[PDB]
This record gives sequence, structure tokens and C-alpha cells, in this order.
Amino acid sequence: VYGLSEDEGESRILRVKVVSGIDLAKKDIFGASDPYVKLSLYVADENRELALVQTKTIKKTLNPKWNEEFYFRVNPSNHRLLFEVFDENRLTRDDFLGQVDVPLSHLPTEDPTMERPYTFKDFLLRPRSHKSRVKGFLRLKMAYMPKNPPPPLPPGWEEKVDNLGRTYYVNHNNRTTQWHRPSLMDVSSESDNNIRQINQEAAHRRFRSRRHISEDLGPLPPGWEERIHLDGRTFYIDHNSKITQWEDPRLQNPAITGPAVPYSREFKQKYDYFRKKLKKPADIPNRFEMKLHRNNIFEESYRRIMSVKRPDVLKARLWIEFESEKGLDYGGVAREWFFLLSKEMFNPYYGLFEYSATDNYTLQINPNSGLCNEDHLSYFTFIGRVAGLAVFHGKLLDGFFIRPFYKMMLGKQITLNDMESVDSEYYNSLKWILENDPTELDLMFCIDEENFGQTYQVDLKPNGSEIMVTNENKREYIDLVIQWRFVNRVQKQMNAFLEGFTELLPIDLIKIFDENELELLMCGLGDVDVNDWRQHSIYKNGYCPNHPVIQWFWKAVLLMDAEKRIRLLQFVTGTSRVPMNGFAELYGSNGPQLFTIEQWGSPEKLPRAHTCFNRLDLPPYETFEDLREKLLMAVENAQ
Repeated sequence: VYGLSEDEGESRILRVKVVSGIDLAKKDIFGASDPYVKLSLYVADENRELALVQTKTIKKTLNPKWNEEFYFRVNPSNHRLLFEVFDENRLTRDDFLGQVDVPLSHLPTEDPTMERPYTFKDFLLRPRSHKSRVKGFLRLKMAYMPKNPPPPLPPGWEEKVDNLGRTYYVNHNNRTTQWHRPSLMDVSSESDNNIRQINQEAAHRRFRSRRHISEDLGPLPPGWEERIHLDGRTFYIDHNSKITQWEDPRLQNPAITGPAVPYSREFKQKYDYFRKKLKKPADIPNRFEMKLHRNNIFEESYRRIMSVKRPDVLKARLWIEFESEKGLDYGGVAREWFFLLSKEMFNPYYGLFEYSATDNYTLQINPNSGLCNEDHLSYFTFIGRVAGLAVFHGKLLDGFFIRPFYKMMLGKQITLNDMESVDSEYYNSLKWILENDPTELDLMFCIDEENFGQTYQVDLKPNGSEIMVTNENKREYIDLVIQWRFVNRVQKQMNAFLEGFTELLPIDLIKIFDENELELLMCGLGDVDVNDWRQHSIYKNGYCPNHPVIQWFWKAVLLMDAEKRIRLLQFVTGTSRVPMNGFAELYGSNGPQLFTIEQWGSPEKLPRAHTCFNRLDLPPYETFEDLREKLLMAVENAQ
């Protein structure tokens, strides 16, 4: 009844009713919006906010009908109202749907049940800034019962927006990409020398602190591996599925028997078999001399490597020399080159790669790489050679990618759950269609793409626009949307990348690993500190730092070795790296988000993790021996 009204002085009572929204603008496809109206009563001259309320959110409706009332005790000579229609379902894209500002000097006074019921008034929505697409009208009923510009960026800078809806600033002087808005003062006299150089050294120290995995009569069919346990009885284990057998699967399969030994996914033993399979092809010049300059580490390297006709030359020993450096190749130049070059290759400035929707560290192939760069297919082949060169020589790369990126190299099928790390907004809406009935959304097997402000209609399947999606065909709809959004739009780049990668390593030799272990092959194991990790965790749904289960969980993490802890870190946070400062700066889907442990489900169920919020759903296990048994399975099995 109060409705955040005012009192004292001298004023009148104004009743404002929000009726409905008409033809609200759409931002995401599927028409999935949760509009809500925020009402702010403020003072025009003072620009001071006095009252703020909001209306209940109406989910999945482009024309909602709130039909709610509020009251304010203010004078019509100094106060104004601002009704802003926002969205809830948006995670990365802006959720501003419109705004209307109304004065009070010209509002009629009429108490209810006195005169004829006045109709509903319509107000046109307006954008808050230039980068705000709004459309439609808001429905208001206001009465009085009582008788009684973008700031200029510094030169050499421009503001861009990626396909995920976020805004990042690009500098054309130092060729660097940053998220925070640049300051008016360039101060490019001390910042570069005393911050960039220090940060370069700080990043270089971390890069040297990551240890490689190996720092501790035909071929088998792809995915298989041969090992020798005790008693010397050689056995074969199929990493595809989880089966293992004594018999040789090299077309010597007249009978199927699988007693063997219990499955043991040993990452170290995978690499040892992998290393024994690489070969030096015939006669190669046992040297590879490159004279590179640090300022042009990317252009000079690209010309040299891509000028090699036969890739077999790359397999010889690397001999990298920089100008004015009279040193020796004691692993201090080959590894340095793979670090300096890694910054240029995996740089969103060039448009080849962009950051993911789950954090600001992982990288994904930019779908618009063809527009940004005319030679995108050429560079990705070059990246394939360099990435394939590091694995062959056992070096490390300073670049991490999303999980679906490693699936494509292994040639796996991308499912719905793989889009969680690509487009978070798409993943939530698509998963909603999978569970709930999409009948109310009135979706068709067609898509509407906007190019340069021009809306065009695209048919997912023939006669798509005349086919309605329902509870039966929804799974067909989900797969086509995945193909149209992610798989098909980065397939051309991935094939170009894989062509270069296979020029050094056969693709059948890399399918032994999975999408989690393959990341640690090219990047190397990190240094995860549990003491810092434990101090920066958040417990929800009744869990407390003194809870017996939480004590049992952290005791299990300590017992795990170096490899298992990183796999747990990949399982929850979605990546194998921690921020430079530490675990206090973990980033979620829509900003910073600390590691979270939540009580969920029943004791028999396995733990689940949501990479968007670094959240682990840990069921309340009765005993520590039971918790550790199932925690290891969830980390090792779930990928």
C-alpha cells in the first residue's frame, strides 16, 4: 500500500499503474526475454533519486502484462518519474530494453469509482544511449486520487563489440586489446617501460614455472594403447570407451574377451607411449636456423615457416637465434621463442581468436575472422604448424582454449552441453527448450539474421518457415541451431588449423588423449596451491567452512597428486590456469566469481559442476571414504 512513498512538507498522492508492454524489442533469438520495469522517482533539478521500486519479472514473453500499482507522495512541480524496462535472461549482452521519463505537472486527478474508467496510455520507449536498440510501447495509467554521448577516446583507439555482445577497446599503437576503458591521459612514457616490461617479466616467470608432463606388426587402431603390467603379460587398453583386453586388436579379433585389468587412465603413461611413436623421417638437415627480431617475431616467423615446402624439415632440431644475442641454445631460446610468438598468435587484436563466454582468459576461434583478416585461412595453417611443432619437440605454448576447441581436433561431436563455454546466453535458452515445452515460444525451423542493420530470414531445413517446432521435434531443432551458430561457422578455420597440425603429427596418434588431457599436452601442468584455493571459496545451501563434509572434501584434494588437482580445476572452472594474482580473481560468466561449493541432490548421485559460476554441486555424503571414492570418479569420468 505504501509503495515507497514520501511524507512531510506539502505534496499530493499520485497513483501509477503499469499495465503491460507492447511490442517489446528482441535482442536474442528464440524470443527469450524476462522484462521487468524499474520505477525511479527523482528530482529534475537536483538529479537526486528519491524512490526506487521494481515490478515482478514476467518470464518468456515479449508482450508481458504486469498490471501493478504504486503510490508516491510528491508535488507535481519538482519531481519526475523514470520507468526503465530491463531484461533478466541476458548474461553477456546488454539487458536494457527501454526507458521513459515523465513529468507530473500535467497529470489528471480522479479518484477511483468516481468517473468513467479512463483508457490505457501508451508511451514510446527510448534508448538510454546510442548503443541501445529499443522498440515498442509501455502502458501506463497515472492519476491523483486525493481531493486532499560517447566520451572521446585517446588517439589510436577504437571501441569494438564482439559477437558475444561485450565491448572491448582496441589500441592501434601497441597492438593490444583490453576490456577496461582507456584513460584520457595516455601517459605512454612510463606505463610501457615500467608496467608492460614488468608484466612481461612477471608473465615470463609464470611460463617458466609450468612443468611439462614428461618432467616427472602394424599400428594399433586409433584410441588404443599397449602397456605391460607385472609378470610381463602385455595387455591392450582401449581409451575409446573404457574396455581393455589381453588380445591384440590389430585385426586379430576372432573372439571378444575382456577380463584384463581394471582401467587406469594414467596421463604419464599415455605420453610415454605417444613419445615412442614419433619418428624422424629418412634424412633431414639436422639444423633449423631462424634469425628473428623481437619486434617482428610474428611476421618474420610466418614468412620463414610457411616458406618450407616439405614439413619434414621442421622435425629436425630447432636452432633459434635473436639479433645481438651471443648465447647458446640451452633450452633458453627455443622455449623463449614459443613464448614471445605465443603472445602474437593468440592475440585478439588480429581477429583470429576471441575470449570465451565463461571467463576472460580462455580463447576461442573468432567466427568473423574472415571479415577481420582476409588471410585467416593462411594464418590458421601457420598456427597449426607452430602448435604441432611444440608437441613434436616437447615444448610448451602460452595459450589456452575452450573445451569444444579440443573436441574438434579429436573430431568429436559437439553436443548441447559444449555450448556452455561458447555462448552462455545461447546455452541457457537452448537447454530450457530441451526440458520445458517450446510450444509457448511459437518458434519455427527458421532463423532471422541481421547484417548491417538488414534483417534476413534463413531456413534451417527446407520449408523451415512453415514447420513449427514442438515437444517432438525439439531435439532436431537443438542440433541444427548448434550447427548454424557454432560448428559450421568455425569449421572452415579449424580445417585450416588441422591441416597444418597434421603436417607434423598424424591425426590418429593424437586421439589417444581426450579433450581434457590434450590441453595439458600443449600447455603443461600448472602449480595449483590448495592453501590459497581453500581461503577463497564460497559455500552455499547450508555448507560452512566447519562442516564435516567440507573438511572431508579438502582432505581429499590434498591426497590427490598434481595431475588430479588440475583436472578438478578444469572440471569446475573450465580451464587449467589460474589468474596471475591468484584464486581471488576467478572470472565467471558475467564478472568475477569465486569458487563455490553447494549442497545439491542426493548421496547416491555424483557431483556436478557449472563452469559459468565456478560452482560445484557436492552431495552430502555420509562418510569420507564414500566421498573420495565418488569425487575421483566424477573428476576422471566426466569430461
